[PDB]
Amino acid sequence: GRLEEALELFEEMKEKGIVPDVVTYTTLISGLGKAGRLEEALELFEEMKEKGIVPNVVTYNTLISGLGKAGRLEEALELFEEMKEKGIVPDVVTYTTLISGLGKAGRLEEALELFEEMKEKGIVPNVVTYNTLISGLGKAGRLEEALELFEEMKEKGIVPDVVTYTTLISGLGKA
Ligand SMILES: [Ca+2]
Repeated sequence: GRLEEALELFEEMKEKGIVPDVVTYTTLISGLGKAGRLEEALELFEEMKEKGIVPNVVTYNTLISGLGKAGRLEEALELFEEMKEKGIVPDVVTYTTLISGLGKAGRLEEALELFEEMKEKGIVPNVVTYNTLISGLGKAGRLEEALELFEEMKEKGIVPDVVTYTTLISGLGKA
């Protein structure tokens, strides 16, 4: 968490002409991320790309997660499509974040399309994903799809939790 010291060292090595690499950039972006200094993280990301250092799934996850937590879904989505253009395969954390973000933003139909997509690519959904979708579907009256998803997660052995049930029972209750 001694991030200000980390950044000084970063500059220093650059002044000395010791070339930073992906672990350097990732550690810093990741740190800046956790500290909520997202814009500085993104500036570093730009610079890294300008220098030809190739980012990887950890870098993208951090930024997408930070952007998602901040409601900045359009930029998150831009990064998501970029990492795919570069052959950097998204992971469960990536999808879970976006589906969350899109859910929170009530962009439910888009959340469901990402869900469809992640299964095509063989990324396995987990309880947070199913919860987000089932909650979103339930809040919107769409109870039969909610129940389809509920049945599906049980088939896959993704075990539902209290919020899952509470949502569906709520929906079935006042509907
Ligand atoms: Ca782009």
